[PDB]
Amino acid sequence: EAIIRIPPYHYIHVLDQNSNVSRVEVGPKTYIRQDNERVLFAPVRMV
Amino acid sequence: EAIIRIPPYHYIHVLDQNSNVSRVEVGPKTYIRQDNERVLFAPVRMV
Repeated sequence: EAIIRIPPYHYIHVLDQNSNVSRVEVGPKTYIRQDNERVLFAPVRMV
Repeated sequence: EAIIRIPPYHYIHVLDQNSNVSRVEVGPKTYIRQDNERVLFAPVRMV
């Protein structure tokens, strides 16, 4: 799904394959993905 | 295909459905599409 969808103190790495500048998107928000913010992993808690 | 693929004096309209700012991409180039530059029509010549 083009919509990435984050719990509150969660964050995911977006693979900007225009630059592969993988950057943490500190949540939470309804971040929207073009294929320039490609998500890598899951909403796993990361205690 | 995520790769749009243009002949020389050709151009296509990219539907940025983050904004639907449909803009002509005057060719030619190996333009790459996230779903923020959605192609609309074909490489038809447009004399």
